[PDB]
Amino acid sequence: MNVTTPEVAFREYQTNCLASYISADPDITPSNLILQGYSGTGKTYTLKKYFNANPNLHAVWLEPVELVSWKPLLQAIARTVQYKLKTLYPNIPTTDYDPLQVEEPFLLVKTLHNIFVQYESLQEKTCLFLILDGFDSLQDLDAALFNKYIKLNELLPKDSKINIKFIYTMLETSFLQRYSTHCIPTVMFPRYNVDEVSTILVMSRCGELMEDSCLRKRIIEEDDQFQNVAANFIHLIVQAFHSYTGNDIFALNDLIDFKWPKYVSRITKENIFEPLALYKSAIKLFLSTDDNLDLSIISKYLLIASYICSYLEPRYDASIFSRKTRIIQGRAAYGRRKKKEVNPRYLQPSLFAIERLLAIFQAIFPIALREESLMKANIEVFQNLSELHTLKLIATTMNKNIDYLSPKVRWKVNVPWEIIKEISESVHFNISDYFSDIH
Amino acid sequence: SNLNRHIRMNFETFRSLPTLKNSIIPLVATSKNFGSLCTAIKSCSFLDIYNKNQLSNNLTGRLQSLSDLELAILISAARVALRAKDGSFNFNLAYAEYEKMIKAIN
Amino acid sequence: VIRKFTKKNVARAKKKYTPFSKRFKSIAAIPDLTSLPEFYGNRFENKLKTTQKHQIVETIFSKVKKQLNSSLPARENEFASIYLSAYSAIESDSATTIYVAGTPGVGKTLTVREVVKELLSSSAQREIPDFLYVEINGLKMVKPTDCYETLWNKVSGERLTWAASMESLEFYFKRVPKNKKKTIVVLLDELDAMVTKSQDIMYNFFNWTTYENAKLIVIAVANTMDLPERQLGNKITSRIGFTRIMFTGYTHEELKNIIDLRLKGLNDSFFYVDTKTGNAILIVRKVRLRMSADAIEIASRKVASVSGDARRALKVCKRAAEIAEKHYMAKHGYGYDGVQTVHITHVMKALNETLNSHVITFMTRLSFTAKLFIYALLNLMKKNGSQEQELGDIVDEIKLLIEVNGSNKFVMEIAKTLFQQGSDNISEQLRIISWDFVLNQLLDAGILFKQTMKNDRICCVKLNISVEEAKRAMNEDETLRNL
DNA sequence: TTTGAAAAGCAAGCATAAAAGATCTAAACATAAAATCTGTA
Ligand SMILES: Nc1ncnc2c1ncn2[C@@H]1O[C@H](COP(=O)(O)OP(=O)(O)OP(=O)(O)O)[C@@H](O)[C@H]1O
Ligand SMILES: Nc1ncnc2c1ncn2[C@@H]1O[C@H](COP(=O)(O)OP(=O)(O)OP(=O)(O)O)[C@@H](O)[C@H]1O
Ligand SMILES: [Mg+2]
Ligand SMILES: [Mg+2]
Repeated sequence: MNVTTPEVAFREYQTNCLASYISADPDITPSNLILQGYSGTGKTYTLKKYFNANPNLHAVWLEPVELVSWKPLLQAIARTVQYKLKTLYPNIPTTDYDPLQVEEPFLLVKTLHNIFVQYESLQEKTCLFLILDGFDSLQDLDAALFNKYIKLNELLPKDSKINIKFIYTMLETSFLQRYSTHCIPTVMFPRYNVDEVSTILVMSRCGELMEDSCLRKRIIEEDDQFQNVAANFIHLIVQAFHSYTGNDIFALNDLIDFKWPKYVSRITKENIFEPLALYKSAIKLFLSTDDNLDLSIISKYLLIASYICSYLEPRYDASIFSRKTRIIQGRAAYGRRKKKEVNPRYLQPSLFAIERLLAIFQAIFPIALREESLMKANIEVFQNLSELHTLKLIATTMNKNIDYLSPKVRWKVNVPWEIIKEISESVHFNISDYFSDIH
Repeated sequence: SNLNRHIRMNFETFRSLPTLKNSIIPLVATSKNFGSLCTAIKSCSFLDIYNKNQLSNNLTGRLQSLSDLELAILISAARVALRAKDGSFNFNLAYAEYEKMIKAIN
Repeated sequence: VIRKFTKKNVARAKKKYTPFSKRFKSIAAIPDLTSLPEFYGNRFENKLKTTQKHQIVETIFSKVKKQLNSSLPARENEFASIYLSAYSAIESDSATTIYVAGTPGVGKTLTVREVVKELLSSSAQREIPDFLYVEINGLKMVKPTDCYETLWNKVSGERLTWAASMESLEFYFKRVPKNKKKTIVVLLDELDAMVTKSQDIMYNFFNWTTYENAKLIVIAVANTMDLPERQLGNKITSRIGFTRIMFTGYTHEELKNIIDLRLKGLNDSFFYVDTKTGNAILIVRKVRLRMSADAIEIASRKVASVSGDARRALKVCKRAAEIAEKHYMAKHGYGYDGVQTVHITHVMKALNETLNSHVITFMTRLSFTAKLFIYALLNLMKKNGSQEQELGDIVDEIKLLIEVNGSNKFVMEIAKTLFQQGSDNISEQLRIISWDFVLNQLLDAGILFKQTMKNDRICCVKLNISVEEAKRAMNEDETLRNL
């Protein structure tokens, strides 16, 4: 094995494994190789480092997440293999094949056979590394797809000068553990710890931070010192938000990008050599994450009534809403005896009928011989209810081909408690008084 | 010897020669000279490093990568699921259990 | 133009669309189709030929194995019935359906082909008029409508698509007069394979036999006698008819006669065997070949008990000859380039490997982890009797069996391997080492069934094999039966 | 001011309706090579 092992920080074992498995000689190279790790574990980075440190190796890079389905992946394999072989050996006359003729895995076998037989004039046998970076990120994935790819090498010719070698990257452990009896060589990429995450963030971000335009305009408005400023900012970001992000390089990069100009704007002539004074000058940046971005009155009260109908049992409604004077002798409801133990708004909503929702809407809506001050259910109320179903603030048991007029169809609220809380605060309705006495 | 110990362990767990070959190949390939190869085959310490790496992304190894807040949310969800009859839970119940543990600790 | 998708591998045959009813202006315009150079049958073989550079050593058992290959002593009444019906319907120029059913290998296709051969010999003697024989096998068709493409191509020589072929055959059988026609005998083999949902093909083929001008003999070979009652309608069952011919599986005496007829000239005969190579010549040593009548009798009785299938009896005899020839070639070291007997021991060994089960001896040769999995699964079936066990319960019960028999010598040596792979730098694991490997291995073996679930704990697992043979394989192990 | 008692509420049990979705098929939408019609030269 004659190959270069690049120095990749905190991935020395993985780089030594890549040097063990990936070589230009097809006899001592596995037909399939798996890199497995979760998001941001530096799989793509160290494969890039290995192939740039060994430019004599011939690698083809594919992204299955851009191809979604199996047939575009087969067509992409044929197209990129043929284009790479065209630019690798320009002095070899080749018959071009259309990648859109590949519609089956067998058609891919036939097309690769036809592409590879016009290169037998080459002297040495040669690996062509086809890298499927993100195989399990394919959107139409099923369990039978990977078996075709790992048995694909047995159908290609054995004495060919060009020998395809598959390198896959996988995200999830369970998908990989589906195929464990195939005994494919695997290199695992465990998640970084917080010190490795901080070192990677410093060595990847301090150069871009210390030649940022905001810092360079701030120092003329008010190199190693700027490096220490950016590194101290990165360490403060890590210690403030490592519990929030976990060991996530991307999320911490986004937080650094959001909070760096607001940190730079608080830098004065007194703050540069005093990191503590600069930290108390910008304390509000390190206390909250800050990663975030007109309904009608009838629609608001219908949403409030639907939330009540979803999260209150209908046997007790007469013990809350009934207020009329009884000409006829009649006993109102006694009310609920025992409180609930679990807050019912933590659970999924219950389903109700239309007339119950209209009853509670009439009971909670704001207001003599010929007045009848209660609002009856006219067409504007039903139009607002239909729009509320259109926006999915309310929902039904059926999602497609809905019989709105069916008595079998029942309705539920589809908003969380914070949304109905802000809505009730917009119309000064005390919705929290309706749930205070029940648990 | 260490080689016979690793072969015995494979015999009682995997009983697969390709599984053993996949570990032996980077033991040979990462050796830089003949003395390093003889030391590597006498000690078989690279087989232990390989075995540790093959288990690094499982449920045990993924747990040790979690932050303290992630571990707290996972513990709260687990005890809510253990208290449930069907083992089901959501974000609200797990958050309620989490704030009960934070005020009980504080 | 910009397409929404492409069909770049379309392979379309050169088949015309116009049916036979528009081939001439009138019915009277139709010529005599027998005096037409394309009707009624009026290149790849050499590509599988090469030159032989050696001399194949045929040993003394090679002629026995060659004569025992599949390439009419027990079918007289079936032959006579089929031949009499076909002879009567051909010589009087009528159309009929003959129905034949039976289990595999009972001589259905062979008897029908012999009947057709004898009818062709009788038509070559000018005792019955000429006819065209067509063989349509429903399992050799890609599409079921291709039989329409086949039969019409055998009749006219044209190549049409299937619907035009069906209209052409309908017009031919119904309207073309008998003086311009030839009789057609059609063998519809594997008749169940041409059964479709709409059953139009079955109706058309059996309804053309009811036409007065058809001159069509349809011999339908089936697998069950109750195929029209189970799968077909009343209309097709009425057209097939009440008379149906059953091909019973062979008794052991007829299998004995079949095997003796394949070995009439070889058995109890002498060969000149060359001891330098092994090549034997049928009439240097003079060696008599013998196969036992007791061996043939016990193989025939076994086969007649199972199926009465002549393919199985010939294959059992050929396997016994192969076993004896392998032992003979091993003991003499001959290669491929005074009495040789194939005995009842070879016949019993041929009969035993088809009746031996590898499932128990597969399970007894697994690793300790797979056997521990199966043992814990059987323990959970004993505990609750559900017959489907969640995988998390299997994990917990494996852990329980490890921590309960902890003072056992083998278990206290296995625990570090199972949970840390013999390494101090490896944390204690929630699954045992090779848990996924033995789970997937038992799934690929077909020992296990696993539901399609994404939560690994509540996913259920079921035995696909019988429980008592799993228990026998578990009690075969030394460690598991002691704890 | 009491009474008490009939209405209201709780709760275990169990048959049953219904939600969710696995599996599948019809129909609209779409492409295409060979054959066949069609208006001229
Ligand atoms: N060892 C490292 N040294 C330096 N920088 C690193 C290292 N590992 C990761 N990084 C940085 O983190 C970035 C994210 O890593 P990378 O894209 O390789 O992750 P991944 O595991 O392939 O992710 P995904 O599955 O989301 O594609 C890299 O582009 C690089 O800037
Ligand atoms: N009476 C017989 N005499 C000699 N050989 C026979 C006889 N019957 C069957 N065989 C042998 O067995 C073979 C199987 O017979 P055949 O093809 O007719 O079976 P079948 O009933 O059509 O079965 P399947 O339903 O499987 O097609 C024959 O080709 C021949 O070698
Ligand atoms: Mg990546
Ligand atoms: Mg047959």
